[PDB]
Amino acid sequence: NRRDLRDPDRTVIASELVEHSFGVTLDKHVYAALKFTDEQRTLDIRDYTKQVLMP
Amino acid sequence: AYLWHRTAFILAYRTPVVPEGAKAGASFSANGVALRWLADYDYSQLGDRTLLDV
Repeated sequence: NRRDLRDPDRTVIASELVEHSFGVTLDKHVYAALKFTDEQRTLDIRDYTKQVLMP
Repeated sequence: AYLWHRTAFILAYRTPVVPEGAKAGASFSANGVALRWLADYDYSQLGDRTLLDV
């Protein structure tokens, strides 16, 4: 604050120290699910890496 | 009795590929063909299920 010098009203105004805060929350679950019948895994799926995992 | 030339009848066999999501099981043999053996524990029924197929 400020006050004029040599003022008869010698009164002081106190400041305040307030600490704020927020919150980070972990609340979403991102997934990708696949199902393959054993016939598809045996015959149809040629290579598991380049045809299933990469996509 | 049956008298057949070689090319009369055709047989084809394929051993299923055990997927990565199953506990590894041995591969067996029957008359020259290979068979996939696969075990899985059923928690709901408190049992163990085995499958041997081709």
